[PDB]
Amino acid sequence: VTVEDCLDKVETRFDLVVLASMRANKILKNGYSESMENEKKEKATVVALREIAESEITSEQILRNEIEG
Amino acid sequence: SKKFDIIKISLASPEVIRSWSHGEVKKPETINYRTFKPERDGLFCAKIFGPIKDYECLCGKYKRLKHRGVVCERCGVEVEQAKVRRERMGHIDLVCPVVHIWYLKSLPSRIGLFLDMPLKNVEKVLYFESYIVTDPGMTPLEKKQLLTDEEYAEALENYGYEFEASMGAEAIRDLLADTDIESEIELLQAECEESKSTAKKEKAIKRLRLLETFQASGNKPEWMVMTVLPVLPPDLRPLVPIEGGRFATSDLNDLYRRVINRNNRLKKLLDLNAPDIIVRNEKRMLQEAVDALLDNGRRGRAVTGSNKRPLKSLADMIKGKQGRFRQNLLGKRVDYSGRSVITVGPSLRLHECGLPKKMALELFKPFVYSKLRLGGHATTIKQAKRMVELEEAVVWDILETVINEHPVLLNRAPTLHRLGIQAFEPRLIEGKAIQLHPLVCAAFNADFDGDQMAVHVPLTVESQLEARVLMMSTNNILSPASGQPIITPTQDIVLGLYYITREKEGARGEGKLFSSYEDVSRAYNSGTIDIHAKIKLRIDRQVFDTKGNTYNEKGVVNTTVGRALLLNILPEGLSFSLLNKVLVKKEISKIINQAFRVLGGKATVVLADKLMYAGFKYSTLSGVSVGVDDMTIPDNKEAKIEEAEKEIKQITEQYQSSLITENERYNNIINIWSKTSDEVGASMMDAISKDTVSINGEKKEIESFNSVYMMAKSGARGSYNQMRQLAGMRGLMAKPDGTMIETAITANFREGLSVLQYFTSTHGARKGLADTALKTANAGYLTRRLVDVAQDLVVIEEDCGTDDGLMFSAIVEDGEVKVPLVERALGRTLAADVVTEKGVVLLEAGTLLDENLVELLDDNGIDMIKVRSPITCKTRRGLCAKCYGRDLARERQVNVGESVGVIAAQSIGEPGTQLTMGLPRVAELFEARRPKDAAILSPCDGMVRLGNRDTKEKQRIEIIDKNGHIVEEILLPKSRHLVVFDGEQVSRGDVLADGPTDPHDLLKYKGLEEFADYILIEAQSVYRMQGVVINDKHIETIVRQMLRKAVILDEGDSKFVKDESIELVRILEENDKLRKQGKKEVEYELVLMGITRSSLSTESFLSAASFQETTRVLTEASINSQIDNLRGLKENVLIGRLIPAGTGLAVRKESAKIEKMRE
DNA sequence: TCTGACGCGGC
DNA sequence: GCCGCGTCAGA
Ligand SMILES: Nc1nc2c(ncn2[C@@H]2O[C@H](COP(=O)(O)OP(=O)(O)O)[C@@H](OP(=O)(O)OP(=O)(O)O)[C@H]2O)c(=O)[nH]1
Ligand SMILES: [Mg+2]
Ligand SMILES: [Zn+2]
Ligand SMILES: [Zn+2]
Repeated sequence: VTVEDCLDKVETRFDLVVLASMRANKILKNGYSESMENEKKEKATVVALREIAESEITSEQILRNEIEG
Repeated sequence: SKKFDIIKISLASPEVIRSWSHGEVKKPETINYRTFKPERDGLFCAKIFGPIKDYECLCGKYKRLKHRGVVCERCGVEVEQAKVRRERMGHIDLVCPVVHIWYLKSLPSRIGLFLDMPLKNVEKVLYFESYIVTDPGMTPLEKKQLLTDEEYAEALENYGYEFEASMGAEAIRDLLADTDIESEIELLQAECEESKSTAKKEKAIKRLRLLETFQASGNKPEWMVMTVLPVLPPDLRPLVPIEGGRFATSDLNDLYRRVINRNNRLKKLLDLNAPDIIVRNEKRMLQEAVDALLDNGRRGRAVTGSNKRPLKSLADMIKGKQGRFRQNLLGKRVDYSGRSVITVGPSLRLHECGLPKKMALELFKPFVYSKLRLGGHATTIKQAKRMVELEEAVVWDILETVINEHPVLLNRAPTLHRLGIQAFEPRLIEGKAIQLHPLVCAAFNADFDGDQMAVHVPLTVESQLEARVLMMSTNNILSPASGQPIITPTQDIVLGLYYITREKEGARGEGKLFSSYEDVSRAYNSGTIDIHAKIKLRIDRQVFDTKGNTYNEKGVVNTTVGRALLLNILPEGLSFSLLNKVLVKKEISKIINQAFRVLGGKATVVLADKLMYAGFKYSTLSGVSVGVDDMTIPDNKEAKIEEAEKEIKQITEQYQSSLITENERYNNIINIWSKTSDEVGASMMDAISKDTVSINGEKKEIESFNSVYMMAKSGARGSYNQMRQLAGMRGLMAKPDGTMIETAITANFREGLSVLQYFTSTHGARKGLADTALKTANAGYLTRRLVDVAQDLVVIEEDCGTDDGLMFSAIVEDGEVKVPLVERALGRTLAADVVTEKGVVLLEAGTLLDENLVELLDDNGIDMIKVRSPITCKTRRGLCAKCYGRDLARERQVNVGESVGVIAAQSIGEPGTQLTMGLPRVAELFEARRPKDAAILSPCDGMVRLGNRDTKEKQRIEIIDKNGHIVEEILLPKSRHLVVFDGEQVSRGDVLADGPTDPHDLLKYKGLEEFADYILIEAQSVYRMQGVVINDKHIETIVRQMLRKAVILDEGDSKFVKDESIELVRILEENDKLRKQGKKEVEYELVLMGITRSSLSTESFLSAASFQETTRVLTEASINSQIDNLRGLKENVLIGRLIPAGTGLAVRKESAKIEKMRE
């Protein structure tokens, strides 16, 4: 991706990458890969970047997720 | 915490070696000849090192799961995994202690300094040439006395017993053991207390430091001589068999076998009570064998095998380019990598690349297996491999799904800059030829002449996402070194646009009016109108102001048909003015930069892809061709040649009479030939560039449409000099010396040349080809040295908070400004506020300069400003974000965790190869080498005079001699003429001798700022003349590493004038700064060192050892027992740990934030 | 080739 | 206090 859309919410281009990696790992550990949705849709790591671009997930909320796991 | 955060190096005691060794080797036997099995006490013996097979005894009697840790009584071999053999170590007992080769030949040898005696005398004692008295006795002979054998006999007869004079290693070890550090240090300091170090005392300084280091370590001094030597594990030195029924044997094994047998022979001789001379010979041979084993050839000719190649020492393996530190630690050959030929791949996107199907299948074969198992097509790994082998049709679709969103890395053999490695998304394509986007090629600096690229695939989720975020081709648009975009069209794409943009005075459809771009396109499709024809088009669209206000632009503007066609490609918010021009290659780059600065990177990438598509389509329609007729010879060339020949004949007639000197005649002939050649070249340009046609109403000159002129004018390819040679003349040809040959070539390539003329031209081309190949190594070596000096530098804090910076003014060369002050200060924050002559402050301090802000300085005409710099940065071992200011690659303030030093080192190195004369001067400036007879600077301010013996030791009265009577002068040569008057008021640090400036003198006398300004002016002046563009900040960052060492004038708690690190001085000053009171913490003066000298002076031993001189660094570190925290990017890479920069710092900061929420 | 550094031997 | 000879170490 251009990462330019993701940069508006996130700053430095490094915190965004770390947050995306953590979100992707959490999604993979969530059992999301039933194998009926992976073929029809893009990989989880891109999905985390898409969620950051929407801004629905919220960078602050993602840090709260780590404590839960 | 289960993690080792520190690494330390210390000397090894004999007890420690015994603890390390699992077994003792008495006989040198490697393997049974009849059967390839371990010898009972051989170096490959299974009992000490371990079992060859996992959980199997050598006899094989114990081969069951019931016994795993059991040890067979029949054989010494234990039951365990064979991997233990690699980590298992062994020791060899020595009958006579052997002095370590490294310490004795340290150069400076540690043993010689400790004994305070010459190295040659110690070597003579070791060889048994001389006798040294171990015990002083009541006899007058000193303990440190060398006695000749007849002298030794006489001393024994006169005094008999009461004194000992042993010889060889044992005597040296005894002398080391019987030494009192406390007694020696106090007496040595007392000699230091009476300080007379003009000559004799300077040597004594090293001994005190060495004694103090030994006392702090607590390591025994006698440990340097080794009583026992450990044996390296067999796996590190394998004797595995190979095809042809032969076994490869390591060089170390032969040395070990020789040493063991020599030791056995020595023990047998001692047991037999054989003659002393034979025993001495055996002892000397054993010592030589030990020296050869540690490092052969250090003090003697190296021993060689039947091949005659010198054997490889253990020290040799760890050092050198083929050495373990740089060969395997940084070589790290990796799997999942592919090398293939590169194709133009024009249809591909800027972020898309073409990958062969077979290579993709091999690289993603494990991923394909996982998908097949998930699919249920194959229930077993073996079944999946068998189906993959047959290339089943279903496999290709699965591979396409797996690689649909997976990034790949493309790299080239010469990675001069980070831009060379980039990440693209692979799309399966037929053929074995890799396809890459044409625009990305310029950054790669590679061409489709058979060049080969290597592709790497990231397995980790973080790595694959991280590469896409920062390693993607779209992410990199501007050069890291300079703001100018690297994605601009290079060759044909520019030419087609230039051809379409051109206008024709008379064309069909001229004066036609088109309401919209679609109407003009329909007219072109009809083809009734001419593309070069002039038409009026009404255009209404939004425009973005510098302030960012958007205004509507409407009206009727006359435009060429081609410009109207190009109008559709331009995005909204961009004025039609940029398209309304000849659209030369320089114009295209400016348009791309304007789009990126305001529109953004994504809009710029889309515009570049549209321009690339348009240029290829239009260029083919143009069908431009190159022909012999296209090049035109000048009509008046023959007359000019005849006139030049007549002038040469007149000069020859003058010389024959003897009226003119030969040298003057030669110079005149060369000048005449050069002038004639220049005139011929000037004439050729006008005819090709200018075409005269009889248009209606008369005949007028119009710009030529010749293909060669368009290519030269377009600037896509070629240059004026090539056009001059093809339609002009070779003229003067430089010989290997470079002096112009008096005869010149009037021949041209189109007309061809005579055999003699071709032979004269051959030398220059050959010399240039020889120069190009040799220069490649120097540029790489210089870049490596720069990377070593600035490798650890990084940004850790947003603001240092220092208000100290540097003064910036336009660098006028005295003939032109050359560099505008605004361009020099662009992207740089201001250290202090700027006050106008009117007295109204214009800019506040700590404000980053901007292009909009830059206009005010020229408008206010302020020629001088003060801006922050890395040298002025107050952070310890770090760079604040503010001091760097604009990153200059993303048009934003530099983000934290970015390695400025590595980029700065690489950017200076890459441009050097293109420039020839040149690289050596830059290298001398970086090394801070001082020019010979540079000049003389006098610190005291006083009247300058001469008259002190007139013996080449002329001195002047630097002291005033009026208020106080004193003489402050030093001897100087009378050979050079004086630069000072007989009577004058001499100033401190004023030049007294004409000549090159000395870099060391400026820092101590002119201060840091003057030296920094001089270095920047010299480096920029050298780079700009060649036309290479380098940011000033990149040069300054390397300079900051150059000054980390200062001399401490006052040692409140520290040492004296001995060089110390600035970081150590500041922390020590801080510790005593408020620890009790003031305590006179320190007084220091900055010093200048060479980049290599600075890198070797680095605190971390591992970083210094890897760069070079590994043996010397290791020998110094072991005695000091230095404990080193990695504290570096390089240290982490060796341990395979995340570097403290970029993503790694961010992960740590996020982890620190996570801890608080749970806390 | 060379550069220098470091030497360290003559006086 | 120094000339002038030398080692090493990288290219
Ligand atoms: N030809 C061309 N296309 C570009 C260029 N820049 C962007 N695109 C297209 O725009 C789409 C933008 O992809 P994203 O990464 O999701 O958006 P972003 O660029 O804003 O991050 C891409 O779609 P995609 O998922 O890659 O495939 P598609 O949707 O284009 O088929 C890409 O094809 C360019 O310079 N040239
Ligand atoms: Mg090539
Ligand atoms: Zn056994
Ligand atoms: Zn700073």
